[PDB]
Amino acid sequence: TWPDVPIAAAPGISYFTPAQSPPAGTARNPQTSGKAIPKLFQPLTIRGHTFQNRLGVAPMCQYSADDGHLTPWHMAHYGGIAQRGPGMIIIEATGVVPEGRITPGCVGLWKDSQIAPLKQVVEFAHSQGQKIGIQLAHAGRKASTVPPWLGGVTATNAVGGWTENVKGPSAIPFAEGEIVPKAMTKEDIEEVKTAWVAAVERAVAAGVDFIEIHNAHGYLLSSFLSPSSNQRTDDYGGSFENRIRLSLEISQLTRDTVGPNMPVFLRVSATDWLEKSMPEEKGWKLEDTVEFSRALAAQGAIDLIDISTGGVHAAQKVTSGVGFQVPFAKAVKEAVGQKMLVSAVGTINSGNLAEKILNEDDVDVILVGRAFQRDSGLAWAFAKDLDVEIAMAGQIRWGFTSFRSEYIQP
Amino acid sequence: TWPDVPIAAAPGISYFTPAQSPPAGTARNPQTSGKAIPKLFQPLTIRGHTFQNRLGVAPMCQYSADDGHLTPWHMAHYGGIAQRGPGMIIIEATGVVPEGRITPGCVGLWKDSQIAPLKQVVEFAHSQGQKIGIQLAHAGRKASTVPPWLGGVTATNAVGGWTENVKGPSAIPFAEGEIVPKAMTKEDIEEVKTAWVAAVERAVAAGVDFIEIHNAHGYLLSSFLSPSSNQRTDDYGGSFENRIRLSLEISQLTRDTVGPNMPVFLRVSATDWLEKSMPEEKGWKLEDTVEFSRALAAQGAIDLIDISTGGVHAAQKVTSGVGFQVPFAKAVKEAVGQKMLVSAVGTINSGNLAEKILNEDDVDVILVGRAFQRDSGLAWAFAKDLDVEIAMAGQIRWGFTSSEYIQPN
Ligand SMILES: Cc1cc2nc3c(=O)[nH]c(=O)nc-3n(C[C@H](O)[C@H](O)[C@H](O)COP(=O)(O)O)c2cc1C
Ligand SMILES: Cc1cc2nc3c(=O)[nH]c(=O)nc-3n(C[C@H](O)[C@H](O)[C@H](O)COP(=O)(O)O)c2cc1C
Ligand SMILES: [Cl-]
Ligand SMILES: [Cl-]
Repeated sequence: TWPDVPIAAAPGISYFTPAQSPPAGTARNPQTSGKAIPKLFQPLTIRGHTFQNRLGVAPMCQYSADDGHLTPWHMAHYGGIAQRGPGMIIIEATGVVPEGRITPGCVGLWKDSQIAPLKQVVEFAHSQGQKIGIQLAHAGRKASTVPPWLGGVTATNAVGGWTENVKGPSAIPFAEGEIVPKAMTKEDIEEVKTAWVAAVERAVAAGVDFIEIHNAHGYLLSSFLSPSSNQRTDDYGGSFENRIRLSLEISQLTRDTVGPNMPVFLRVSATDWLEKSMPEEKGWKLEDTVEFSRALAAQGAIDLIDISTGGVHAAQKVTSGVGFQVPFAKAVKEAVGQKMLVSAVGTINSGNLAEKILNEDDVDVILVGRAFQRDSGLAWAFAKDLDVEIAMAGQIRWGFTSFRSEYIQP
Repeated sequence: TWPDVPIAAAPGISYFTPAQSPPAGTARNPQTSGKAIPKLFQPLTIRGHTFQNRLGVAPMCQYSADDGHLTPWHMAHYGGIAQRGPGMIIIEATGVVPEGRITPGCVGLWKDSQIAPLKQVVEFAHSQGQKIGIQLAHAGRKASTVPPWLGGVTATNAVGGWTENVKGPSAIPFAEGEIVPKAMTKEDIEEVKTAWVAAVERAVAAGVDFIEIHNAHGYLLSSFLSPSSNQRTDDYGGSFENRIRLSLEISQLTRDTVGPNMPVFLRVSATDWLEKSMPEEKGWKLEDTVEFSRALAAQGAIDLIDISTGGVHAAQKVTSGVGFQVPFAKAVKEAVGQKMLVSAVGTINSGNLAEKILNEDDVDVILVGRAFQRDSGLAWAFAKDLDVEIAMAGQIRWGFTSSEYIQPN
C-alpha cells in the first residue's frame, strides 16, 4: 500500500551505515542562491583523488595512542570531524620508528599490529566519503617528552621515555638541559629510510588517501635543514644541497612506494623565527625555504608543500597573530607557481579570511588546526561564514531543514 | 637528571587513554575570577550518581544501527560529544523488541549481541569521566518507517520493514494511509513487559549510569496515555488510571530491576497540541501531564520527568519558538516541587537562556538536541556564554592557553 524506500548503505564494509551522496562539505552546483562558489568550496584534484573543498584538518597529535596504536579516542576525534565534511583530514604525526615518536602517546607505524587500528578509522571516514591521509614523522632530538598539557618536559624511562635512544643529525640538545641526541650514523640514516618505506607501505594497506611528510617544527627532517641543529661534515651536512638531501631522498622514496596516483605532501617550517632574537645565527629563513621548494618542485615527487614555521630553534621569537604564517605561503606559491600546490595554516579562524587567502595569495588549500578541536563541524562554520549551501550527512541535516533537500542553507 | 612525569590513564580498561581529572565540563570551584558559578554548572546528584553540570544531551535517533547494533557511527557521535564535557548523554531511543524500533536503523537491546557494541561506547565515555545512559523505547503504531531525511514514510518489508508486526494499544493508524497497528492482546503487553525487563538488564550489563523510559512522541507508551490512540476496554484503556497503568508498571519494573542507586528518567509528551486544531478531541493535554506527574511522584520509582511535547496526534499544530516547551515543564515542576526532578528541552540555544530557565522556572536539567549535532562541544559554548571556567580534556585544552581549566572568554 506504500512505495518501497531503501536506505542506501556505504559500500565495501562489514557494517551498515547510511551513505552520503554527495559527501558532506560539497557545494551544491548550481547554488540555490544563484551565487558563484567561492574558491574554498570548489573541489581540487591531486593525481588520483578529489577533495570536495579546500579546507583541510591540519595534523594534530592527540597523545592518546597505546604503543602507537589508535584507540576509540581517535575514532571519536577523527570520526566526529569526518561526519561533518571537511575537505581533507591529515591524521596526526605518526612515528615511523619507536624512538621517532614525540611522546609515549604518539601514534606509530613501525609495526604491522599498528595497521588495523588506523584502518578502522580510515574505513569509517571513507564510509562518509571523506579523504584522510597521514603525516609520517620522526621526532628526532625532540623525541621522548611528555604531552604538552604536562609541560612538554622530557619523558624519562621510568615514565615511558627513551632518553638513551634519541637521535638527530648532530649532538646538540634542543635547549640546554634537554636530551643530548646521538648524532645519527650513516647506518642510522639508512635505517630511518628503511623504516620510512615500511611505514609508507603500512599506511597504504590501511587505506589512506595521501601521505604527508613531517619535515617541519624542528623534528628530524626539519633539524637536518637548519645549520643550527645540523653540524654534520658528511653528505648530509654543510652545504644547502647536503642539508636538503635526506628530505629529498625521503620525498623520492615516498613517491616511489605509493606510485603515480597517490598524493604526497611535505610540511616545512618556513622560518626559525630568529630574525630579531638571534640575527647572527645562520639558521633557516624564508629565503632558505624558497630555495628548498625550488628543489622539490624540480624533483617532481611531492605534490603539495604545507608551510608552517618555527620549532626549529629554542630561541625563536614567534610573531603570532591572525594568519601569521600566510606571508610565507604567499611567497612560496610565488616561487613555484603551479608546479607545486601550497597550503596555508596558522590562526585562520574565519571562512572569509580563508577565502581571502586563497584569492589574494593564490594559496591552494586552507588548513585549520585548534579550531577543529573546538568545532568538529568547522567546515559547517566556514560555509556559513561564506553563505555556501553545502551537503551534510542525512543524520545531521534533517533537523536543520523543513519537513519535506540534501544540502543545508546555513 | 630529569623529573618523573607519568601520564595517568583511565582506570579499569584495556587501552591507554589519558585520564581527565576532573571530568571535562566541571566548573572550577571557586572560579579564579571570583564570580559565582551559575546553576547550569552546579553539580547534580540523583541517588547513586553525581553529574558535574546540568547540561544534558537529549536523546537523538541516528538511524544508523546495524540490526540494532552500534557501529563506529555511534563512537564518532557519542564519543566526540563525550570528549567535550556535557553533564549527561541520553542515548537515542533503543528498541526493546525488533518491531519496536522506529526504522531498520534504530538501536535495539532485545538480544545479547547488542550489549558489547553498546559497552564499547559507554566504556569510552567513562574513560572521560562522563555520565551516560540510554532511552529505552517501543515505537508502537509509528514503527516500521524510514529515517526522517528520507521522509519518515512507511518502511515496507522490501526495504527492511515489518508492516504486519506493528502493534499499539488500538488498531488505529497514526495518520490516514499509514500502517494499521495490531491491537495488543493481554499477552502482547506481557511480552513487552518481559521484553522491557530483559532490555533493562542488557542496558545494565552494558554499564549505563541511568535509564530513561520513552513515554513520549506517539510511540507505544505515549499512545496508551492519549484516548486518541487508546480505545482499549481492559485494565489499560477506558479510565485515566487505566491509560497511565502501563506507564506505571513499566517504571516500577525498571526501578526494581535497576536497584536503588540508579536514576530512572521518564520522557512524556506534555501536550498533544490539539487545543486549537482539534478542540473537541479528548486527547492528552498539560492538565493530564500534571496529574500523571503527580501519580509518578506518588509512586516514587522515577527520579526525573523529562518534559517534551507533541507527536501524540497527527493533526497537531506546534507553536514553536525559543524555549517553546519550557511552559509545560514549569507547570509540572510546580505540581511536583522537590519530590521529582524535571528537565526542559526545545530550541534552547544559549547558556544565558538555559540559566534563565533553571532559575525562575525551577527546572533541574536542561536538555539540548540539534545544537549538539552541530557542536559536539556545546558544553564549552554554554560555559563561554555564561563566562564559566570549566575543565576540559588535556588534549583539547592545551592549544587555547599559555591548569586543567579553560577560561572560555
Ligand atoms: C593539539 C595540536 C596538535 C598538533 N599536532 C601536529 C602534528 O602532529 N604535526 C604537525 O606538523 N603539526 C601539528 N600541530 C600544528 C598544527 O597542525 C597547525 O599547523 C597549527 O596549529 C596551525 O595553527 P592553528 O591550529 O591555530 O590553526 C598541532 C597543533 C595542535 C594545537
Ligand atoms: C535528529 C533528532 C533525533 C531525535 N531523537 C529522539 C529520540 O530518539 N527520542 C526522543 O525522545 N527525542 C528525540 N529527539 C527530540 C530531542 O530529544 C528533543 O526533545 C527535541 O529535539 C528538542 O531539542 P532541540 O530543540 O534542542 O533540538 C530527536 C531530535 C532530533 C533533532
Ligand atoms: Cl608537530
Ligand atoms: Cl523521536
